[PDB]
Order: sequence, then structure tokens, then C-alpha cells
Amino acid sequence: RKCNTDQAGRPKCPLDPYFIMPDKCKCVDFQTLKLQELPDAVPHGEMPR
Amino acid sequence: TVVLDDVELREAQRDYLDFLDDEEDQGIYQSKVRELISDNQYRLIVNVNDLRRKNEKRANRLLNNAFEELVAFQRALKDFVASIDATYAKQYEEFYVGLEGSFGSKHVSPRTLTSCFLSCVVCVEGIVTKCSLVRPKVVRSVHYCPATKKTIERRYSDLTTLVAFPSSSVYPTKDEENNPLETEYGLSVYKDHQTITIQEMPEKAPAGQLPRSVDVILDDDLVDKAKPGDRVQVVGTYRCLPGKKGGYTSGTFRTVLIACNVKQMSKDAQPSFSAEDIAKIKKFSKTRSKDIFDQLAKSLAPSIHGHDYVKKAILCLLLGGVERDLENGSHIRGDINILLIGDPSVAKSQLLRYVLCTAPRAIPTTGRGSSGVGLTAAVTTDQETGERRLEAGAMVLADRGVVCIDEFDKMSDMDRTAIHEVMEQGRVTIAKAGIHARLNARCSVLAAANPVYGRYDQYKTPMENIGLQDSLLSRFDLLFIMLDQMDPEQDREISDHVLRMHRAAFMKKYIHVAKIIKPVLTQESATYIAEEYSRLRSQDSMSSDTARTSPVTARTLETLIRLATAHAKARMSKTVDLQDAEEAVELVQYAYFKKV
Amino acid sequence: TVVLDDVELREAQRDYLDFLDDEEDQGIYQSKVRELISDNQYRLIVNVNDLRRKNEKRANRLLNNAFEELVAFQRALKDFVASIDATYAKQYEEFYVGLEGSFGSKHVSPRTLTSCFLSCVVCVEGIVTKCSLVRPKVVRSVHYCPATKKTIERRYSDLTTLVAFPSSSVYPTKDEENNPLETEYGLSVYKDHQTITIQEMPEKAPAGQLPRSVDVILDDDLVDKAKPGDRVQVVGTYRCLPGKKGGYTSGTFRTVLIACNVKQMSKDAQPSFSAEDIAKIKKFSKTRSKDIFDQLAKSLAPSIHGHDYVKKAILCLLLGGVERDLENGSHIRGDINILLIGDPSVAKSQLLRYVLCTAPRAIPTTGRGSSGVGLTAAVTTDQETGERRLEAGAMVLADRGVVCIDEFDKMSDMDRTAIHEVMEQGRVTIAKAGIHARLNARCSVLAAANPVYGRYDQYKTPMENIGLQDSLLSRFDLLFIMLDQMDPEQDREISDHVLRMHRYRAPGEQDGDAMQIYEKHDNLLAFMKKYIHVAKIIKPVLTQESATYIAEEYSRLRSQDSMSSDTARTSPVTARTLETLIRLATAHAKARMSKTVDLQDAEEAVELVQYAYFKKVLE
Amino acid sequence: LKDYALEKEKVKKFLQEFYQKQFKYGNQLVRLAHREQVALYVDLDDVAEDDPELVDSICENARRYAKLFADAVQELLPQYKEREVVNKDVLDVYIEHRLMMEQRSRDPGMVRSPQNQYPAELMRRFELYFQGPSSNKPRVIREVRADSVGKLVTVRGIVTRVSEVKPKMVVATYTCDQCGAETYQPIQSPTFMPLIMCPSQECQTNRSGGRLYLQTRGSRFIKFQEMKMQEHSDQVPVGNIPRSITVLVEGENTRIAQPGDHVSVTGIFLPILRTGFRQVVQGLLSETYLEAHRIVKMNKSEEEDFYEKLAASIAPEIYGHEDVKKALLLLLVGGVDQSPRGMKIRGNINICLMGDPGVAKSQLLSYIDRLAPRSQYTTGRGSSGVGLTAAVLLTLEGGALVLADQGVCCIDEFDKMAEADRTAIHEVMEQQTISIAKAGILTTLNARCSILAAANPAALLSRFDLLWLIQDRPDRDNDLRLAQHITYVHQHSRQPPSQFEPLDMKLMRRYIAMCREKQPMVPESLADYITAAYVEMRREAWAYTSARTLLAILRLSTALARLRMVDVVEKEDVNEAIRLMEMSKDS
DNA sequence: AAAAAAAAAAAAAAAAAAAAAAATTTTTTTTTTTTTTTTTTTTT
DNA sequence: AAAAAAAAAAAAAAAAAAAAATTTTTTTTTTTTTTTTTTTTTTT
Ligand SMILES: Nc1ncnc2c1ncn2[C@@H]1O[C@H](COP(=O)(O)OP(=O)(O)O)[C@@H](O)[C@H]1O
Ligand SMILES: Nc1ncnc2c1ncn2[C@@H]1O[C@H](COP(=O)(O)OP(=O)(O)O)[C@@H](O)[C@H]1O
Ligand SMILES: Nc1ncnc2c1ncn2[C@@H]1O[C@H](COP(=O)(O)OP(=O)(O)O)[C@@H](O)[C@H]1O
Ligand SMILES: [Mg+2]
Ligand SMILES: [Mg+2]
Ligand SMILES: [Zn+2]
Repeated sequence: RKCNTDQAGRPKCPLDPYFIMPDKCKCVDFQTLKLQELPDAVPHGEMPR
Repeated sequence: TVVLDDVELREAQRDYLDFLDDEEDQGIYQSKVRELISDNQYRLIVNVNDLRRKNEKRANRLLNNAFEELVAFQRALKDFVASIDATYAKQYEEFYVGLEGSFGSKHVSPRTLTSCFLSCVVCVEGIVTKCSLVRPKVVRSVHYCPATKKTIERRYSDLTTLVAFPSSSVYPTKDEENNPLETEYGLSVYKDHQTITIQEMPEKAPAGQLPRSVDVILDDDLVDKAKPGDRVQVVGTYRCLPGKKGGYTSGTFRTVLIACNVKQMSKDAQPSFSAEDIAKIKKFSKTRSKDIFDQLAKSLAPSIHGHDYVKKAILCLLLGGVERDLENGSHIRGDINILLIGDPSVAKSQLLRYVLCTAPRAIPTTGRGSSGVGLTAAVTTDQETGERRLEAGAMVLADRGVVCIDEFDKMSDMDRTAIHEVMEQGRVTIAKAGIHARLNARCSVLAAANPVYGRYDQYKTPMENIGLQDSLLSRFDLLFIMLDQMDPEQDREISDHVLRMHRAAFMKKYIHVAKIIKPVLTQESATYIAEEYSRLRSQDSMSSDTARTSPVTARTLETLIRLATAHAKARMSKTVDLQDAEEAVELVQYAYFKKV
Repeated sequence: TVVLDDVELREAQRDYLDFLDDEEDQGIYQSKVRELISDNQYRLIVNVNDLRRKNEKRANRLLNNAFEELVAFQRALKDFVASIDATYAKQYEEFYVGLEGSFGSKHVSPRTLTSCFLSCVVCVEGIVTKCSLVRPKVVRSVHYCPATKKTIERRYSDLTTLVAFPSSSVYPTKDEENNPLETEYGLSVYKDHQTITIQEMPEKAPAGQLPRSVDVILDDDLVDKAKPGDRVQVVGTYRCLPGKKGGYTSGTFRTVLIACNVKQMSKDAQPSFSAEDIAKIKKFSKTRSKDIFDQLAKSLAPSIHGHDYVKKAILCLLLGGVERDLENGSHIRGDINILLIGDPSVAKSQLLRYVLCTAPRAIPTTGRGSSGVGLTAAVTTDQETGERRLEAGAMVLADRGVVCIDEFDKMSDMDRTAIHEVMEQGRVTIAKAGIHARLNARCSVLAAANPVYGRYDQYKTPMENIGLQDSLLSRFDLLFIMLDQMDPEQDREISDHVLRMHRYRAPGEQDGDAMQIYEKHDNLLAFMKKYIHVAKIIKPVLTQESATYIAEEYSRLRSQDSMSSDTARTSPVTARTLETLIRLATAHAKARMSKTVDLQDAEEAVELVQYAYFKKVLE
Repeated sequence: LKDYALEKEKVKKFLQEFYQKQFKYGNQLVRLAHREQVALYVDLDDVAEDDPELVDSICENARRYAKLFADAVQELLPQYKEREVVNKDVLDVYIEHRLMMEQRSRDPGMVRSPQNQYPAELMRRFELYFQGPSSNKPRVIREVRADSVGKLVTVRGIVTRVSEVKPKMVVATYTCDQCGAETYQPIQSPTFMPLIMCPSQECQTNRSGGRLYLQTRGSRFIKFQEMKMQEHSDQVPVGNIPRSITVLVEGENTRIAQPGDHVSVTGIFLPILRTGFRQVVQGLLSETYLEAHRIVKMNKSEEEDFYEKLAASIAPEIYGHEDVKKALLLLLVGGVDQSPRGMKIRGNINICLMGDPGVAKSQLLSYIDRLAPRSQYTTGRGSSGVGLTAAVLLTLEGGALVLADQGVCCIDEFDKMAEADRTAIHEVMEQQTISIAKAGILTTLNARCSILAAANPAALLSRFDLLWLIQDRPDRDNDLRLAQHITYVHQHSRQPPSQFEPLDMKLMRRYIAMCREKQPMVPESLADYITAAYVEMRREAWAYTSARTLLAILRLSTALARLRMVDVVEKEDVNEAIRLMEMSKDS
């Protein structure tokens, strides 16, 4: 929430100066899986975790 | 700030201008730039294979870095077309490039497209699923001050996948001294804007998997290039969209594909024309004309033995008649429809699949594969804007083409009642509460059906062997019977041919030009067809033990006219002569009379 | 937000393109453009009366709202000078428009520079007070990234007067990849910048009131055109300044005057000529070259009677001798210096006021008005940098000029000795611990002393009767003795002259209420300035005959026999008197426009000294 | 906008290929590699001898090319390096150790970040400067303006003040309290902020502080001096005061200029950003200094009868006074400074010209001022108070006497000076020092100067070594001769041709220095004769004199030996010295 | 004519005015995706 | 005639987006004041 680049004798950059440059990033995939308790491993009376 | 020196940009524009020059080396891109100039187009298309052939390192830079190299490319094109022409380059303000060819590792599907290809030029297969309403995005907005009588013009830029601050995208509403403005819409500039949603092609996805989809963005001269259900292949830049002003970011960067080119399936290949093609087809037209149709039908589907008359009829449907439209608004259709029917193992589905492989705009369907709403059009609800919407069925997609129905007898009767529209009119009058429509579905129908009782009963009349009514058989212009004649020489030749085949392009060229051709019929043929149909419309035409197959009608006369015109299209004569009329007479006679 | 068209700007630029278009007229502004192109100067001075007569409405508009109007003017100027020469017009990113003329209501003084004249080109006379260091200001700054082999040119807009934003004021130092950027100072572009402070003149200002001053920002083209103490007329745009950013403001708006041009208000650098006037001077010289010195001498200082030798001598001063700077810098002066000593009411001070009004860069010094540190230069610290600056004195201001010393007798011995090196070598070598310098004041001195006892006693010797040392009277090169003979005959002479001048009136201009080479020969009775100004430059070398004659006459003067008994010397004949002979000879030859000092001028010089120096004390 | 790599290869080509045939710059590069030379001076005339457009680029863009030349020579040193340096300086030991350890842990294939490197100036141990092209015209400090910023100007002026050599940071060095890796911070601004946290890879990986501490020991400094140069009087316009430029000196250019001398600086004009001020105008202003690349001292700050020959060549404008000229030449050459037990005796003559007006006392005085190597000139109340002595500005800076230390002070209107200035002058004559004890100052400044005085008519006789009455009295023949001389001067702007042309001032200063460096002895043989002469003049004066008179005779005799240029003091030397004293008496 | 005393000048130090400089995340909304339920239309 | 597939409509929840926001302190500048030097002026 602060532009650190200070230039003397000049008014400062505003309060929330930063915008996320999308061209220059490093991005990697990600997958949100759902795992379930093994049906054999589940006890008799119980819903799977 | 303004850049004064840039080794990368300067060498990029130099290399591009060198490549796009091409006049000294075979004039490929000289011809292409002259073509887009004459045709008044400004989105060049560039073979990346040729780019690799000339300057391979430049190609790798282009692929592995998209936006910079593409900006350099489009500006080099601007300078190049500026050299070749002045007023044209002044008129059009920015000259786009699109990419094409082979994209080895980057030719992917929406499944294999990972984040590894971010900011790079991908070539994505797969169908279309969404098509947004096309909208103009303002790019140069002119305003007029009523009080001051001065005109200003704010500008904008394609900040689609780059950093964007509010200053760029402000739009004026007040003058510097609080004197409200009036925008000049006409003097402004605009860029249409559409967004489609490609999905992995339904067959190519691994089975039992929810499919993967990728969004695509489209702009000027690319918006109405692909409707839903198009087997598109989009070449474009895969990038990230910035989630607007944050203060907290999850780091989850949504992605799009800014399309730099859009293509359909290559089969609709009407432009494939060249000197060799015209030379050979002119030879075929001129050196022989009395046996064009016979030779062509003989070589039509070489794999299946015999079926001489039926294959001739297949060719009649393929070429088509001539659509005769009237000044009054009446329209007499020009397209033949055919119903194969025969014993099992008489290659009915193989003729169908032959048409599906060869003809342009050929749509498969199987008996209960499509039920009504699939075959004809359907009316759904948008569910976002509330309005209705039309979903084009197989027939509508097949307009000016062919639909091949397999297991036509086992198709439900409701579907046939639905296609009662199309089988003569070529139009579907779909309608629900909020939308009435009349959709051009003008396309031939080839069909395959097995007879009732599983196999054709040789000792019963065709009306009893067919589980279809006089109405339906009349809607079909042609009905054909095929029976496995178990004669010794027949079995010898069919099995020999089958084993022989167990051990074309000129036709594709010929079919669509012949379809373009529009002959007209002679008075000799006119009298001949009138008296021949009069001969047919009589009990004396038939005899005991030779029952008719379909209820003979003015439809029978009309489809004889279509057959004669189709044979004229085959002959390229532009004159439906007595030869064509006689041949159609023979065809309709054999198709309509069968023994008992 | 580029403007497509504005009727106001288009109209104004068309009007001023017409105004610059001078071919159907006499070609004045076209000639101005051509000469400034030849000069490489890039400001053109447009007379406001010209603008008013050709279009009064545009003059009203411009003198009411300057900056955008002058933007139109300067764009028209760039287009016009491009049509004359596109190559030169491409050379400078801007060209400028100075002003001149009758700024009738727009002529005020810094006391009367009210808040009515904002954004209006105001005209204002006044004295400078400060001269800030002329330091660069960056306008277009170029940078080089060595990591990426990149170059950039950040651009700056001279928003000295408008609103200025940090986005405009950024000086880049890193690329997008956070690489280091190295400034390219040479490839960048700069313009000088100086602040000064004009002040209401104390001769003009109200008597009992504090000074009032206005700040003036001279950007490029006007760097050193105004030093402290100078009289200067500044014409330019009074405006407001932006307070630096901050959520609060008091209403205060400290204001400036961004000068459009500044000119020397002295109006004494006046060589204004025409070719006809040059020919007039040339004929005036050559036709009667031999009598021309006496023509000038009789002419000079009308409204006074007799004193013909003194008029000749003041001509020798004003025309000047010729300064000599030999091979090794042995600088032998070329100025005359005259001491009027004489009874009261002998128009000595009137001669002084004459040369004050006529000679360019003339300045008065009183006995105890000016004093030493005031007379010659001074050294004082800054107190804003603790550095020793130099404050040029009266003589240094009068370098290559005239100083009129009223009541020279009353300057105390300290100042009378402080004037020594300016009297001889025309320099003041000043120094204190920080800074030292040799300020150059090649001055000329006309000094009106008064005698001891308040009036000359005829029988007493001049050395007794002058309260001045032989030491100083050596340095003075002429001492002229002006006695009031009190005879009725010469009294009739002087009286008729004086009362005629009391009767002379402004010809026709007045009714009864009180406040060309030759002159129209008014019975009751300009080119002087023209001719003496051109005369100053010539270096008439001495002939062999003149040098031998002047040498022998000097030897005669040195010998005591040349003065008879009953006469008393007024100034001892040191070698300064010989150099006086040479300088007076050169001044006479310069009057003649000779190009050589001849025996005529030599004998005139010897006549001058023989009358001036040796006095006949009577018994 | 030129390919700086291409230009770098071109400057390499020039440095390697230049000759004159001796390979000037090649030999200098060998000396550099051996560390027998701490600064290299490029000559732009030599550059333009092959590539004038390169000189054009340098002059239009100097500091860039200072950097490029420095980098190119750095790259070129190992090519010419022959044998290992002897590691003279602790700095050289540091660079050798750093090169050792980086080569040890280099991992030659491996690639490292740009900041994991030694700052390019940290390893130089050689400066590079430019000697400006003769094609450029020496500017004037008013004319050098914003359009010269970043350009290699050539300027001339008098140095009026200079600070003492202070050490200036160029690359601060720091050491972590964790990772044992030095850190380096280059310096460009006049001021800087010192780092706190460590950017070393180990510190960042371990996520420890690494609060690095500044080391004055492993850092680089360069000698830093600043001088205030200003315009000559002659090139000021008519009404103005001379203008000044702040020159900044560093490296081997320091300790050249001292307050008073005349210099010519080839220097890169540059700005400095203005911070800590509240002006009117927006944008960026800049105090401008002049980086000094080449300081030179110009003009006065650079034959059996040789005595009479040189003596008649002083001030050939002024006529006559030939024996005054002889005495003045002795005042310039000086005597000898002997070093006996406990006492030291000054060896400087003092001369006073008491005279009638209009005898060119001031002309002789000014000629001495301009001729003498280290000279100063005072005229009455121009330089009084603390104009002769020193005052504090804090820093103690000298007046006329301190400037003329080891030199000549030329005082005009000696009689009319203030009482305090007269007292200070008396002390300088007696002991060659000024003992100031004012409010802000307590000092014993060393003011070693021969004093030449002018005045017009007891303290003077008692103090001074020689005192000359020059009184004009009229005479027909001699005033004719003077008139002929001065009028010839006013005609031809030159002296009348004597039998020999007067010698040039440059050669004059050369011979004065040569004579000054030739201290002879007084023999033991001549003690008898000189004692005899002294006692004789005591008889004559008894029928003013004192031990000062004997010391004057001795100093003049030693000066005469110096001028005679060989051997020790002799009969002829004492004879001529007593003749000069006797002619002062006859005056 | 030179010494003593006084006045003014030069330079350093201090007190207040007024214009500049610096610091500075968290809670609510709301669109979009997904699921669920009742109904009508169509098929067995 | 009963079953079921599809359609539209309604609701919940998670991700992204929206919106709200002056006060205290420091530093330059100006202006006077005081000390001490220098200068000038009056006295014997
Ligand atoms: N006349 C023929 N010549 C060659 N092969 C034939 C012929 N008739 C049928 N076949 C073969 O029968 C096989 C399947 O026939 P198909 O098209 O499925 O007929 P149906 O649709 O009646 O089952 C194909 O492999 C085809 O080659
Ligand atoms: N030579 C003269 N010719 C004419 N009028 C003179 C002359 N000398 C003096 N006067 C008159 O006497 C007055 C003396 O004034 P001013 O010169 O100021 O005093 P002073 O002569 O004592 O310097 C002048 O106004 C002038 O009118
Ligand atoms: N012997 C001489 N030869 C040449 N010029 C002389 C001589 N004596 C005097 N002068 C001239 O007299 C002028 C005044 O001399 P100046 O320097 O004032 O002496 P002072 O300063 O002692 O009065 C000078 O321009 C000088 O050239
Ligand atoms: Mg089948
Ligand atoms: Mg003198
Ligand atoms: Zn560390």
C-alpha cells in the first residue's frame, strides 16, 4: 500500500498505487481434487469422509 | 516516455519487412498483400511453416513470445502496405496479422493447454459452445462542445491483457470549464467485440470425462466467423486477464485466447482452383460427354460392387437438380431425396458413410440417435437475457448439403412427421411463444432402412414389405430396392471384388462446380417428359406381379425434371437434352417398378 | 485528448500569420525574420502599436489573455519561419515572441502591479535587486539501459505556471525489469533558468515608503540580460503559481512575472541610425574636417556662454583618447579627466549635468553622497551560501562611461586615495579572505571642485588656493581654472545670453502654462550623440611629425623657462602630462575622423595644456 | 544513438593501435598493469588524428565515454600485464584477495545474477580522464550554459579557493553478521543512505537478518577536492562582475590548484539534482559543477653579462631606472635561506620604491606582479583588514600575503595603508609569518614572501633591505628621451628597439626558477673583505646603519651568486651588492 | 599628525510563520456457478 | 394410462469485486538580535 520509489521534491504516488501487471508473471497450473474415504475402509454405520 | 532505440523491436521489424517482401523469392506474400489490398482486407494470414523456412529463430521468438512479436509484425505490415500503397494504408489505421500452418507442440486441444503456453501462440482444436452478441467497443471517441464549438477526440488502446489504469478508460462527460459535451457517434471509431467458448471436441476427449473448455475473444473481421456447434480451430494468443484493482489477490489468473485467426473444418473447400484443375476438368467435359455420368457413377464408390442404378441415383442427389424460384415468390425445390432399402449386407450404411466422407456439408445420423428436436431445429431459452433462442438441428446445419439417415425404418415415426416439412420445402417452421421462425434447411436426405420382418420378403408386394406409408414414400423423391441375388456368378464376382479391395480429388473438384452450374431444359425434353409421365400415370404402365413401389404423382414428374437437370449438370451442357430426359426416365422406371 | 479544431486558436493563428506576412507592406517583419535567421537568435519582437493598428481587437485579446494567445503567435511564427526556411525552423523546438510599444494602461510599476493584471502582459520599469545563479532545467531527458541495450526519452512540459503532476515530474531510473538506467546528460536537453527581482525605482518610488518588488523568472534566451542595480523594463505575463500538493490550502498564491522580454531602461545604448544619417555624418566629417573640432566645440553645451576651451576639453573627454594594451598587458589608459576649479556660479555643475544628460552611461557622484565602498566596488558574503560575492560600485558601473563628481573637494582623503587605481589604470583590485578580483572600470571623470576660502583669491597661487595634493593633481590630466572676472563688458555678454535662454520656449508646443546635421538657426539660440558615438571607435595613429612635435613641446613645458616669472603652475608636469598630450591629440583626431593624428591636432593639444595649466597669478 | 559496443571496440582499437612510433598508450597500459600509474590522460587531439567524428561524439557526450573508456581499459589490462604486481597498497591487496576467492568459487560454467558481482569501479585502481581537443575554443564562464550540460567544455580562469583533500566514498563496503559475504553499494549522488539488511543469498535463504555493518576498511575512497574558479577580469563584459564555476577535482587531479593561480580546466559540465529546497518553478533544476578531467596551470602560474641582460628585460615599457631594474631582478631571484643552530634567517630581499608621482611606480609594481611565478598585488584599501591575512569561513583561507607565501607581494601606496596592515607587513618582513589572535581565529600562518612596496614621500629605512628614491626633476635632454620613448610606445604599441630585444616573460620565469634553485655558499676567504666593507660604511654613516644592513649586503651577494649561476659568493658579487646599496643611499 | 573614542558594517546565531512531508487495511456486496423442485411436454 | 425426460424457475454458496478514508509533525524561510571587527571621526 505504498510506492517505495521516492523522488525528491515531488508529491508522492497515491495511497494504493499498485496494479498487477498480468503480462509479467510466472504461473503454474493447479487442480482442486476431491478425495473420499475408501469404501471398504469406511466403518459399518458411517458416511465416507 | 518514447523509446528511441530498441535492438529487439528494430531487428524484429527489419526481419518482418524482409520476410513479407518476398517478391524476389516466389512472391508468395507479395501476392497475398496485393490480394488483401485489392479485396480491401487488412488482416493478413501468414504461414508459420514458411516463416520457419525463411527465418527459423524469428519463428521461435514469435511462438514463444506472442504480444511483442505480433505488435512488431502488424507494424511491419503497416509499413509494407504503406510502401505498396499510400491512400489505402492511410485509410486503414492498423493492419493485423493472423497465423497459420503447423504449430508442432503448440497445436493442442483445450485439455492439453496448460499454463506453460501463457503469453504464447497456441492453435486450439475443438468445437464452439458459446457465441456472445457482437458488441462495439469504443476506440476513438469524438466530442463536440455546444458552447465552445470545438471538437475533441479522446483515444483508447487494446488494454485487453496488459496493465490498465482508470485514466486510459475514462470517457469524457464534461468540458474543462463545466460545459457538458455532446458525443459524435458517427465521427467516432468502433470495433465490434464477441466472445466464444471453445470446448474439447466431443469425440477426442477421453471417455467418461467432463470436457475442458477455454474462452476466446474476437474483434473486427472475426466476430461472425463461427456460430455454436462449429468444428472450429482457433489460432491465437493464450494470456491472463488482470483481476481489476485489488488490495488482495489469490494469485488465480483467469485466462483467455485472443484469437488472431479463425478457421472452420477444411472440407468446405470451394476455393481449391488452379490451372491443372481447370485444364483436366475442361478435358473431361470436352473429350467425352456421352458417358460422363456413366463413368463418374461407375467410379463413384469403387468399394461396393454393382448397384449401378442406385449409385447413379446417388450421383443425381449429389449433383442435385436446379432450384427453380419463381417471380411470384413460389419456390420449386431442386434437391433429390433418396431412400435406400434392401436386405442386410447390401452396403446401405456404406453408401451413407461414403456420402458422409465425400460430400460437402454431409451430416450423419442414426435412427434413434436424433429424436425430433435434434433433427429439425429447436427453440430453447437463453436463461441469462430471458429471450428465446434458436438451436439449429442437423438438417439446419446441413442446409445446402446432405443428411444421411441410417436405420431409417427404426427411426421413430415422430421424426418422419417432423421432416414432412423438409422433404419438399427445405424449410422448418419452428415456433414457440416468443420466437417464430422459418429456417432454411434446404438439403438433400439420403436414407437407409431395412424392410419389415428383418429381411425383404421376395414373395410379397413392396407396399407390404415396407413399413412406410404412401405419404412418406411420396415425400421421398426416390425409393430403391436392393436384394442379395444369390446367383452363382453374382456371388463369384461380389466375393472376388470384396477380396480384391481387401488386398477422387478430381471428383471432389467436379461435384461443387457442377452444383454451381445451372442448366435449362429444351422443349424436346419437355414434350418427352410430359408424355413419359403420362405413360406412367396409367394402370397399363404396370402389370400383375409387378407392383409399384411409391405412389406416382406430379412429384414423380417434378423429380424426373430434377433428375434430367442433374444429368445435364453432370454433362456440363447447360442444356437438358433428350439424352438426360431418357436417362432420368430409365432411372425412375427401374426405381419405381419391382417384381413380385 | 487531441483537439480536432478550435475556432479561437485557428482564427488567432490566421490573424498572426497575416501579421507576419509582410511583403505587400514595407517588409518590416519579413526583414526581422530574415535578420534573426541570419543571427541565429530565436525571438522576434513585435510592436504592440503595430498589432493594435492592424487589429485592435487582437491586441485587446492578447494584452488581456497572454499565454495561449502567444502559443498561437509562436506557432504562427514557426510556420512562417519554416516557409522562409524550413531547415532553420526545424532546428529549434520552439521560437519566441518578444513585445514592444505603447502598453498604455498596461504600463504600471511594481507598487501598482495589482491583482487586476493576471495573465495579462504587463509592462513594468524597475531596478533589479537579485541575480540568482543561472542554472539548467531539464526539458527532454534521455536514458540508457545497459542490461537491455535500451534507450528512452522521458519528456517534460514547462508547467512553471499551470498545474503540474508527479506523473509529469517523474525522472526515470529503472526499467520495467528493475534494471539500472544511466542518464544520458549530453543527449538530454536543458534550458537555462534564472530568478531576478525587479524593484520600484527610488527616483520614481514614493519618498517615505518601503520598496516594493516583483519576482521575474528568466528562462532561456534571457539569461544575463539583467544584473543587480541595472535599470530594466520588463514586459511579460503576471500569473499565479501552484502550491505544492497537500490536502490544505490557504488562499495565498505567491505570484511572479514570467518576463516576455526585458530591455535596458537606461535608453542610453542608442546608436539608432539610418543610411541617410551615416551619409550626413560622412559629409560633415570630410567637407570641413579641419574646422570640425571647433564646430563641435562651439556647438556642445548650448545654453551657456564662453568657456570655449572647457568645451573643447569636454569634447576631448567624451570623444576619449585611445586605450592601449601593449604586448604584455601594460595597459596605458586612454581617458581624459578634468578638474573644474573655479568660483561659484560658473556653471561647473551645469556642465556636469549636461554630460549627465548627454553622454551614454553617465552617473553622478557627490562628495559625501557616495563614499569609497560606494564609489569603487565591494566584497560581501551571501549569507545563503557563506560565499563571498562582489558588489560593483559606481565606477565599475561606469566602466567605459562617465562619472560626474559634484564637489570633488569634499571627498575625504580615504576616498580621494581610493580613486587612485581607477584614475590611472581603470581597475579596482578588491579582495577579502574568500574571494579576490580585479574589477575593470575604464571610467572617465569630470570633477567640479570648489576653491579654498569659498572663492578664488586672484593674488594667491593656485597650489595654495586649491585644497588638493600634488599627488592627486598628477593623476588628473587636466585642471581648468574658471574665474568670475566680474567685468561689466563680459557681464553684458553673459547676461544677454542667460536672459535669452530664460526667454526661449518650447517652439509652439507651449502657450503660457509651465510644466539633421545642423540646427534650424533660431535667433534666440541629437546629431551630437550620433557623431560622437561613431567618433569614439576610430584609432587615429600618431604621425612621426606629431610625435616629434608633441615630444619637444612637452620638453619645453618641463623646462622652467617655458613659464615666465609671475606665473604659477597649477599642476606639476609629470609624464602623465605627456600622455595627456597624446590622448588629447587622439581625441581631436577622432573628432576629425582623421585615421591619423597630425600636427594640427598636436598643436591644438599643446594649446589646450598651455592655457589649462600655467596660470598668471597677479600682483 | 550509436552502438556502444561498436564504439567500445573502436576505443579499444585506438588505445591499442595509437603510436607516435612508441605506442604511447600501450606503454601507459603496461605501467597501469604494473600499477606504476594511477591515472591515464587521453588526448583528444590524438583521438582526432585518426577518428575526428569519435572526438565529436565524446565532446557532445562526455561522461558516457568516460565510463566506456574506463571499462575498455579495464578489459584491456590483462592483455598487457607482464608480471605480478608487488601489492603496494592495502587496496591492491584487497582486490587481489577478492579476485582470488571469486576465481576459487567461480563455478566457470555457472551463471550468476548481475548484482552478484564486484562493482565495476571497485576493481579499477586507475582513473581515466580526457585532455580536451585543441580544435575546441576555450569558453567563458558566462557563456557555458545549459546547452553545455554533459559536454566536455574547456574553460580558463583564476582559482580563488580550494578545499583540502578529503576522502570521498565511491563504493561503500559492508559485512554481514551472518553469512560472511561482503556487500557493495556504489555511489553516484553527493550523499547516500547506508544499507541495513543483507542481500546475500545465504542470508535470504536462511531467512536470518544479516544486518550488515559498514566497513571503512574494505571500501574504496578517492581523493576529493573542490575549487571555486572564476573569470579573468579581461573577459568580463563592460559593467559586470566576474562569474564563477564550481570545479570538482578527484583522483590524481587533486593538489594541483591552490588559491590564486591561473588555470585551464578541461572538464565535463554536469548537473546535480536540487533537493531540500522550496523554489517557485516546478520541474527539475540543477546546481551545476564541472567535473575536472585535466587541470593545467597557465601563464604566470606555470652571455657573460647575464645579470645586466636579464635586468634590462624587466618592464621594457618604462624608460630608465636601470638600476631599479637590477635591484628588482635581485628581489625576484632572492638570496639564500641558511639553517644555523636555533635561529633561522629569511633569505628574501625587500624593496621599497619611494618616489614622486608619475614615475611609473605602479607600472613597475604591476610588471613584477605579472612576471613573478607566485605573486600577489594590493593597491591601498582594495585589500585591507583580512584581505592580507586569513579569515575563517569552517575553514581558514588566506589573504594576499598567504597567497604570495613562498613568493612576492606587491603593495602599492605603502604609506597610505592602514595601521594594522602596516603592522602585519612589518611582521612578515621580520619573520615571514602572521600571528593572528582575533575572535574567531588563533593561528600562526606562514607567509614567506619578498615584499615590493610603492609609496611617495624611519620605519621604512630601519625595516627594508633596499629603499630607492626616484624623484623626477626636469631636464631638457632627459625629458626629450623619455618623451621619445613613451611616444614611440604610443605609436607602435611596443618598446623602441634597443640593441637586444627584451626577453619574453616565460623565459624570464624559467631563468628565475633556475637561479632560485642554485643555493651557493659564502666562502671563508671573503669574510675579511665583506667585514671591511661593512665597517667602512659604518665609518661613513657615523661621520642610518645596523646589522640589518650587513644582512642585506649578504643576501644581495648570495642573490648575485645565484644570478651568476655558478660557484660561490665572490669579490665581484659583494662589489655589485655594495654598489646597489650605495646607489640606494645616493637616492 | 597621530591616538582615542564612537559609529557603522559584517557575520554568526536564534525564534516564529507558514508551507511541506508522511503514514495508510478491512469489511460488505453481488455476480456467477452450482444444485434443486415443480411443472409441462413427450414417449413407452 | 403411466413413466420419464426436459424445461423453467428458485435458492445457496464461494469467489471476486466495491467502497471508505485527515492529522500530526518537520523544515525551510524570513526576520531580528548580538558580538566583534573594521572603519571613520573627533581630540590634543
Ligand atoms: N455389393 C457389395 N459389395 C461389397 N461389399 C458389400 C456389398 N454389400 C454389402 N457389403 C458389405 O457388407 C458390410 C456391411 O454392410 P452394411 O452397409 O452394414 O449393410 P446393412 O446396413 O444392411 O447392414 C460391409 O462391410 C460391406 O462391404
Ligand atoms: N558661463 C555661464 N554662462 C551662462 N550662465 C551661467 C554661467 N555660469 C553660471 N551661470 C548661471 O549661474 C548659475 C549657477 O548655477 P550652478 O552652476 O549650479 O552653480 P555653480 O556655477 O556654482 O556650480 C546657473 O544657473 C547659470 O544660469
Ligand atoms: N619612465 C617612464 N616611462 C614610461 N612611462 C612612464 C614613465 N614614468 C611615468 N610613466 C607613465 O606615467 C603614467 C602614470 O604612472 P603611475 O603608474 O600612476 O605611477 P604612480 O602609480 O606611482 O602614480 C603611467 O601610464 C606610465 O606609463
Ligand atoms: Mg445397417
Ligand atoms: Mg602610484
Ligand atoms: Zn549476508
